[PDB]
Amino acid sequence: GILELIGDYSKAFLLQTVDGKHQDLKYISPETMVALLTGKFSNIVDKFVIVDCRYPYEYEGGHIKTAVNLPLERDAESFLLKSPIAPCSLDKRVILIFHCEFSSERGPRMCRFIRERDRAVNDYPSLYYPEMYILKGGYKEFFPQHPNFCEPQDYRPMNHEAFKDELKTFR
Amino acid sequence: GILELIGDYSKAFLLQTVDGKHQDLKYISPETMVALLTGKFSNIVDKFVIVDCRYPYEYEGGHIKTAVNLPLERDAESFLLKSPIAPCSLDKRVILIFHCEFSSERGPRMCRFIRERDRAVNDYPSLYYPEMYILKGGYKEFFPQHPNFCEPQDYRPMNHEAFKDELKTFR
Repeated sequence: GILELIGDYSKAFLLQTVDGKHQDLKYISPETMVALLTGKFSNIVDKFVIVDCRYPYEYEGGHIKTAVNLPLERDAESFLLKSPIAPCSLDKRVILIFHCEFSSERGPRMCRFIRERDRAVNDYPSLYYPEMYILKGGYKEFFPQHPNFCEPQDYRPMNHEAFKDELKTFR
Repeated sequence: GILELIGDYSKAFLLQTVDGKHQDLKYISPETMVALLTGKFSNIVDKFVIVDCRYPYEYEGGHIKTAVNLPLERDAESFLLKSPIAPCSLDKRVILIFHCEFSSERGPRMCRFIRERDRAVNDYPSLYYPEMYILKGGYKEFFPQHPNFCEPQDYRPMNHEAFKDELKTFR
């Protein structure tokens, strides 16, 4: 029912979803992420942003193509809400996809934060980003199945030994 | 019952195990792999070999420390059975651990193959390698959790686009 309705209750979620940890959030599989990246929804989706919520060194060691790195809430808020990324056609959808390494904590968290700020600067139902998803499994599950959609085509875990300082510096 | 006994039915499996796909095989977690690598079983385990059953390009892009790359059955048979890696102390055990990228196919098969060859060159209960395990999740699960125990500290998936020919060649 209303379970499939997006942020402004105007319509159902466009993408097929899968079971995820957080019940209040919608999850998509690596496969759906590829379909989106290869234009299978080009007539319906006007724009989509992939928000890598991992820290800079993780992102720099290999991320999904076109993804933007926004680890801090102020960065995310600034990039997504200071100057709202509207559609080139008010008939088309704008979709946001969040993920981190495992898409367990940092990702889902950033997703809720943005929804809060979005509600704050709008007239209740209306949202700049009514449709948002979490990439299930994060980079850890996506990279090995579709390395060709990543760049550089590598993977640097948050636990990587050569960035322990950068890690706590970011904590 | 005999399910908890090793190949020659002489004693129980030394390492704690976890549920894995193949019921005929014993699986260990990344955590147990680390305990073994850091000497937590040095008084009981005389020697252990980690057999990376992935293809050379995968191995070269990042593998577990001390692991040997034996993708082909002839390589594995030659390295492990042409000149049996016996213990320095008869009281001590020799353990083998197989894994591939996800540890669902290549690794388990190599593990079964070696057990067959081992049975072939012995008097029934006896085996050169009575105790063997599968690293659950393979390199995919181990690398992100313990990158410091891998070298180079990177990850090259079997699907890495720049190695499509080598994959075919090895197929």
